Amino acid sequence: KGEELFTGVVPILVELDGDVNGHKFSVRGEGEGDATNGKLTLKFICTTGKLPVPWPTLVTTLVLCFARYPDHMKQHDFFKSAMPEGYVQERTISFKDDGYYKTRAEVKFEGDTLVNRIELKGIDFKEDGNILGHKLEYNFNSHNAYITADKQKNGIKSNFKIRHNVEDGSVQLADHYQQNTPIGDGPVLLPDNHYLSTQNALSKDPNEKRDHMVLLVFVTAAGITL
Repeated sequence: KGEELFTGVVPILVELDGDVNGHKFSVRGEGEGDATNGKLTLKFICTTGKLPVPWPTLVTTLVLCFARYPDHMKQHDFFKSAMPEGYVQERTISFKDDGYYKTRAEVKFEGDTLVNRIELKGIDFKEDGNILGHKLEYNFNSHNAYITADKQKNGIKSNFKIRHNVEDGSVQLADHYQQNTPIGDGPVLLPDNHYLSTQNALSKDPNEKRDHMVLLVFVTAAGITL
């Protein structure tokens, strides 16, 4: 019955408290999600000043319950099925030849707003690497994220690799491990193997003075026939 909460446009709040090689920061984002179209429209603000990492490295951390699942795949939508109680999403992001992110987030309804509250910790980054050295382009490539059921924990797992464009023409790989577990006790939908096709577009607000990122996302599920 959780899917009924996403038939219209839903406001979103995202809050992230981060710590990368000791550099603390906070990010606040607001916008709306349209699950029927698989669309996200958000604006994120660094409320502590300058962001110590490039904005593209936070995109995957900064609400898969807004993915557009086809009609023949509705029975495989774990993320909506756990709502409104929500789910915990935990990740390890390992940047090739550099440090790693450890994240824990809670995604659930607070009132009528879908809220994603995240804690991030970054360890073992190189000072002149592509991340702390701010050598990544302000863009994003389209990707596919593969979903697998975790029936022993009543949740799901996801694994994928993000390709970050580097300003010198090279590519910075970021390997992603993900696990999700429901917060409540109600029944959830445990899916067969499938993937989420995701596209992102990064831009800036010409009137915004704070360090920020304007983000439009399109997420669609695929990989199951019938």
